Amino acid sequence: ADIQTERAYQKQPTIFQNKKRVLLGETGKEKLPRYYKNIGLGFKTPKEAIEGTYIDKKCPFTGNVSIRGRILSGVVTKMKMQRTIVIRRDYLHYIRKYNRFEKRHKNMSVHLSPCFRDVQIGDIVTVGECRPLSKTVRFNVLKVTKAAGTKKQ
Amino acid sequence: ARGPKKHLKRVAAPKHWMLDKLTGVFAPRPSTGPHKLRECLPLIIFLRNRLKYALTGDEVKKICMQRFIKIDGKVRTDITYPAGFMDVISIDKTGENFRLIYDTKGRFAVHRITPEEAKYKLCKVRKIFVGTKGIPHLVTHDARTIRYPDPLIKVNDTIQIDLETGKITDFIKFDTGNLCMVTGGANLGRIGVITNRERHPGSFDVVHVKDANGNSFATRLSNIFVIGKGNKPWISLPRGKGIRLTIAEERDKRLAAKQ
Amino acid sequence: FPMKQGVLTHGRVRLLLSKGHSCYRPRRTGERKRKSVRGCIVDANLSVLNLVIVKKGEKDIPGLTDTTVPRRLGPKRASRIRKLFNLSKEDDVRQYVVRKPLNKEGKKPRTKAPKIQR
Amino acid sequence: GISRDNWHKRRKTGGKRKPYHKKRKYELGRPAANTKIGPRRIHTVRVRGGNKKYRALRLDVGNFSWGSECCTRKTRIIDVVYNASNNELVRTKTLVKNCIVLIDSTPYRQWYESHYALPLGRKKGAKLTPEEEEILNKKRSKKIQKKYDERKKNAKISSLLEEQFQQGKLLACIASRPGQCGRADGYVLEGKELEFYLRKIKAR
RNA sequence: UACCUGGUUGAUCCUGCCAGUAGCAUAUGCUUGUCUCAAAGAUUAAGCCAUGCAUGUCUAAGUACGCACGGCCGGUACAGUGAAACUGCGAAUGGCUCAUUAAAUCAGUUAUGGUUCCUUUGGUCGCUCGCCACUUGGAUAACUGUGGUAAUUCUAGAGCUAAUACAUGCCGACGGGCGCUGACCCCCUUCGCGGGGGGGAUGCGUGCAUUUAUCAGUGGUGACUCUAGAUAACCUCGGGCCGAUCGCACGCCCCCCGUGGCGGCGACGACCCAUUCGAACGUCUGCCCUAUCAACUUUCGAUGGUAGUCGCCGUGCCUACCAUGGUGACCACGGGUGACGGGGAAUCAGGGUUCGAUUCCGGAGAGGGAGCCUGAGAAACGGCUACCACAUCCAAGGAAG
RNA sequence: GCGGGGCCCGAAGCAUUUACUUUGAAAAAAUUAGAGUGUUCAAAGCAGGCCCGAGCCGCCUGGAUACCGCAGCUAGGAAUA
Repeated sequence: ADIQTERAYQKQPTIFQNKKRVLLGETGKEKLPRYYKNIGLGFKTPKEAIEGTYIDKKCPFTGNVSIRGRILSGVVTKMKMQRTIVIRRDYLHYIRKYNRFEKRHKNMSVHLSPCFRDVQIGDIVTVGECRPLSKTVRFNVLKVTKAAGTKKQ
Repeated sequence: ARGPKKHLKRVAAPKHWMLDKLTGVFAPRPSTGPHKLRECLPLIIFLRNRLKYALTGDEVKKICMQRFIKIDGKVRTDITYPAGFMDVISIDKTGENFRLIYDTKGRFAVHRITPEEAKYKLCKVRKIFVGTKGIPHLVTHDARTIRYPDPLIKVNDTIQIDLETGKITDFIKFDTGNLCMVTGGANLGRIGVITNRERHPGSFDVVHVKDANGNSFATRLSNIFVIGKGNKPWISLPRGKGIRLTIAEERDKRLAAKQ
Repeated sequence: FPMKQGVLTHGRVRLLLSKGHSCYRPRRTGERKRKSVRGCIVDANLSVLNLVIVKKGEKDIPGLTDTTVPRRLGPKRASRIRKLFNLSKEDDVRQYVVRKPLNKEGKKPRTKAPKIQR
Repeated sequence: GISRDNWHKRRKTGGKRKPYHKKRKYELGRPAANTKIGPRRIHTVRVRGGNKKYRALRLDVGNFSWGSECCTRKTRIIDVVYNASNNELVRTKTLVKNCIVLIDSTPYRQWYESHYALPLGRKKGAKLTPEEEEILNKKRSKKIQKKYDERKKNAKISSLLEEQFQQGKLLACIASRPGQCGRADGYVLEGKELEFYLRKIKAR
């Protein structure tokens, strides 16, 4: 339930929390101001990046990462691995000797921010790129767009 | 490899310098300076190929060590000095006063100017920013920075600064309708009025340019250099007037003047 | 192999010497070089040893502690020429410089003075 | 000759990649400074660009910040009490960035007394003659007593934080990078953050 | 030129290969008169190398106290020419080779909003409130004079002497302003009152750059935790700048007052910003043969999550603590390559096939591995240190590759 | 974009999403294909050309253009899949 589950105090490095809890500022109604930003190239900010309560350095909507560069799209093929999913971008490569195409793929590890809930197996996700985040994770999840759902019994 | 390069091979040189193939292995290798080196043209081959005041590389030095070769009103004595675009040279003894302008085939032109229009030059700005203690700065096409500019001067604006004073005389704003010169890509050397500025957020911004003779074209925004207010240039143009001719239309205008 | 202050070991060791220790003048900047240098303790395995008086005692050894050689290059910077001749202040350094005599045979007998510094 | 490059790692599939050049100089040797509490030893190493970094071999004081009432003072460092990255960096008293450090309370006490004129740390009284009975009264004027008696709004502190003004030492957190810049700055723990770390020391 | 001809049979039509034919590129054979361009120890040995060389460098302008020369123009600082040596700057380029190397290099593409940059330009360089400044302090080379070695660009001792070397350090600006403080304002509501203000006595701090915390939201971008502004403080002794430098024509005020004050063109250094040359690290896509190479990677990081350490910055790049992941028949993993990659070359109906050590761009490496110093830039090799391999001189003590 | 009207049209949603196609940028020379020029010719080379009546401060002019795959960046088309 709670957020402080690591072994250091997770917080956002920019907002200041402890602003003079006195007889004016009561501990009965206690929020903290939530830092988010906006990405350009027409990408909205999900409600759970504003009214959410999580913490992620690597989230594009509350961390210190900035998308600029290529923008791609893929299919979520494996959703293990906390805050980092694997997506597969299938494509066709053209061999001009045989005048035909060749169904290739290469999959790619991307940082899934926890401002997205209904990210299940086989969904379409547009993905932007940034600085290197890990050994292999260079790209970052901007906007899921669902598949295979909207009614399940 | 382990550091910077300071030779340049002759077949690796920019071909709008119009070099030989058999006179040597090496290239003039322009010095570090205000201009990037693929765009520019050094002092050596300007006074032994473009003007023929010299025959060797030694003859360029013994004119340039007598301290009358004035690049933008300043005596620069190194013979590999990067000149660049829109700068005035000043021989000052036989008084030629060239300005470096592209012709419509992408090449720098031997191009005289009057001894009082020579007193200034024009500069596209590449960045405007606020400096320390809150004062504005701009940095230009060449390396020249100016403090306290007129606050209407945004990015990709063209200002006019005079030599020997160094301050902004008149600025002229990048607007649709103004008269630009393209200094990059396959269309450079042509001169035409701006049609529209169609933005791309995150990508490269491309503008469309109509000439004075209907031939419309387009280059990206980092190639555009405004030198006119609507229809008249602020500088002296060369022959051709920034109008590319087709290879059949170049044919008869070349072979009827040899009548 | 010339001796070095600071070995405290009789024999011959090999030091890695940079610029400025002793017994190694380099050839390019930052070059270090390993050279075999002899220790600071004395033995009987010495071809010559240098030896410096700190006190004259009884009498004159002929040709060793007499015949005072003239320091023909005097002070040049204008703060040791003020300290040598006890110039108090603003006492016109340009007057009180030393001047060296010159006595070639085929040329007229000159005299040379330095520049000044500071 | 310890390097920091990726071309000795096994790649994403799991394939051994064969090295295609010697190790270069921009993967320069990376030893640790291990800044620890003592007198002040600072060492300087030239880096690329000809620049310097001041690596801190031994540290004495800090420049810790207060934040909630906006105070920064020099203060000496007592102890390292908890580290999140390693519980073995606290048995050897080694200053790193996000370790909870322990400093004293004297410059913040005399700040809080020179601005609000309240006692602070005091539990029994009856020894406050030499520099404490004088400061809270001082024979002020009229309008100073006006502007100081209205300060009964921003004078109260949450009970976890003045309890450790009483018995001597305040625990804080370094925010600087010692061994890299050569300073140990930081902020004083307070708030829900302080409840977090006071549990994570009490649980040790 | 979108091309065929001879050979299985007693003849025939086929299938099929063989041989012919034509380029071009290595070697060789025979032969060779003239003249234009002209590859040329790549393949096997990235085998080994005698000897000689290919990286050094003075302006009017850092340091001449060598007679090495000068008219020693004259009773004294230096008419200049200058070797030598210090200082500075290059020596990280070019040149050579193709051994390594199969998403590696490389190519196009796009980034650094995640960083470094001697130089070049162009900015900034009285913004700091603080008993030598008309100039402070200590060495050292060449030089002189003794030396040691069989022998090296080996150098020891003693005496001198210089700085733009190596350091210490000040005047003026500088009158003050600002904020935090703060012994009288009494004129306000002294009616018992509560007062509303500006002010002074006072002591701190005060620029840029660095480090941390906080506050507000000039100039920008698609977009910041940007740029700028505000407050509280730091400032590393192997300590950030805030000129103890050198030439040229000499001139101006001269009222203190014939000695004091001011000036033109430069030349060097100089934190920081931007430029330039880049360098490094990333993104997307693209590589030959092999399954007689089908599972691989993870104690020894394999994939990811936190926190840090160092690095010029992003990051399992490392360390600790966790999670159990990553890749693969759309060929992973392993092997081979007579594999440096590319622009390109030979070919010529179209589709293709083959070659590309080789002058251009990029990479890599100097006998094989490794570790470093100097410097802006090197894991440098016509730099160093060591080991392995080969090899030189020796007076056999050592030297140099 | 000529707090509530007219010759007026930008920003906004691209209201499935891709392949496919056309367009436009951007893509180092040398080499190739090719323009010009009697190197005496040719291979090459990027030069050269014109009258001296001496004013001849010497005049005129070249050093083209096309092709740079596939992948990305644009704008359009929506048969086919």
